[PDB]
Amino acid sequence: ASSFVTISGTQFNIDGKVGYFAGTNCYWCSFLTNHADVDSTFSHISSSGLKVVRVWGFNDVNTQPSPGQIWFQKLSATGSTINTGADGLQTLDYVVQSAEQHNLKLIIPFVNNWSDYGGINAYVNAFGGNATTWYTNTAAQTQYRKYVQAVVSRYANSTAIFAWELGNEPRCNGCSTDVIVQWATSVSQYVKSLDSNHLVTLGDEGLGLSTGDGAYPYTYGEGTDFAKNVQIKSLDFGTFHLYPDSWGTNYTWGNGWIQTHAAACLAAGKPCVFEEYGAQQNPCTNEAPWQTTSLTTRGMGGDMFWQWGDTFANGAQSNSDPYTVWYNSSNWQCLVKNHVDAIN
Ligand SMILES: *[C@@H]1O[C@H](CO)[C@@H](O)[C@H](O)[C@H]1NC(C)=O
Ligand SMILES: *[C@@H]1O[C@H](CO)[C@@H](O)[C@H](O)[C@H]1NC(C)=O
Ligand SMILES: *[C@@H]1O[C@H](CO)[C@@H](O)[C@H](O)[C@H]1NC(C)=O
Ligand SMILES: *[C@H]1O[C@H](CO)[C@@H](O)[C@H](O)[C@H]1NC(C)=O
Repeated sequence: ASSFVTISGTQFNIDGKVGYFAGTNCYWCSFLTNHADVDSTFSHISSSGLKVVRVWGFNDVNTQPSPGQIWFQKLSATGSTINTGADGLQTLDYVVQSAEQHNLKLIIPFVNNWSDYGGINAYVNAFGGNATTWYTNTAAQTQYRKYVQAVVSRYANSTAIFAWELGNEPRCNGCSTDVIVQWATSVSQYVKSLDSNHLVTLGDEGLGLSTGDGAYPYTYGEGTDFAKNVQIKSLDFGTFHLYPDSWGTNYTWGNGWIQTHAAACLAAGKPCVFEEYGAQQNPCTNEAPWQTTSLTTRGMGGDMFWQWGDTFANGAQSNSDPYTVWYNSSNWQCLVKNHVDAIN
């Protein structure tokens, strides 16, 4: 079957099947000029047994790139431009079309907290203020909401969308936690007014939760409160991320991070998705136990590692980083095939 993704009780329902899912992150899948390169990559993800892919819904600039290069939006105080041309949102159309053809679903965020592919910083350059006042800057929010309608209106009736996502890792450093609560309540109400067929989520890392061991990620210095955010009425499920080598914690601490978040999602009546994770050293040894903890914890509906790597018909390879898991490699055997086999 081919249907809209919904919630069934405490779990997800994907094409009529209720139960736990595995997926992957592929930010770079959105910025390909040859659609055959998107299609070969999605053929590999589908034959591996994965069901969901996370891809970027943004590409923000203050000055247009070299002719031929991709850009989705140009931010300016004298009038901004949304690009629906061949070198614009048509490359994101390639990804939604490929998902329909290979039986996959997509999670899509609308802006980045970080400055990669523009982010909040590109809005700051155009409209003034700073990274924490962005949430309440009138001109910046008016343009963000126009960008949300331009993306949602293309795909609101496609069965390939898993969920819309407000941003990639939203933070408000040192702020009251109410700034993000009020912003997210208003923006998620707006997305639901444009599309009643699909689910909606925040995209946060999961910071700020009092049931943990007190390490920095559990404290309240980045403007977020996990229990308060997951109880917002117009959000349908919780998200959280995990990077111990950047956070100053050890690898085994990740199991407790998964368990506390899963319980907070279930106390709010909803599932959680373990949406982005990686270890810089020995990934097969250190990430495999995390995968088993998520599969066997009540309140967890799925997980997606960072990140997929692949190669094309011309012999070139995709964008890569220290966390890349290359298709058909020894780390694909340990973290993709073996995990899919344990789910079914
Ligand atoms: C950003 O702007 C507001 C002032 O309008 C200020 O309260 C806050 O301290 C500033 N942030 C930084 C990092 O300086
Ligand atoms: C598309 O989905 C909307 C709900 O978001 C629905 O009201 C509308 O009828 C659908 N369009 C078609 C052509 O069926
Ligand atoms: C992947 O490996 C299988 C052998 O296990 C092979 O048949 C297939 O052609 C390979 N695909 C790629 C893209 O390397
Ligand atoms: C490290 O972290 C936890 C506390 O955060 C500690 O209880 C555990 O024994 C340690 N794990 C390893 C293997 O270092």
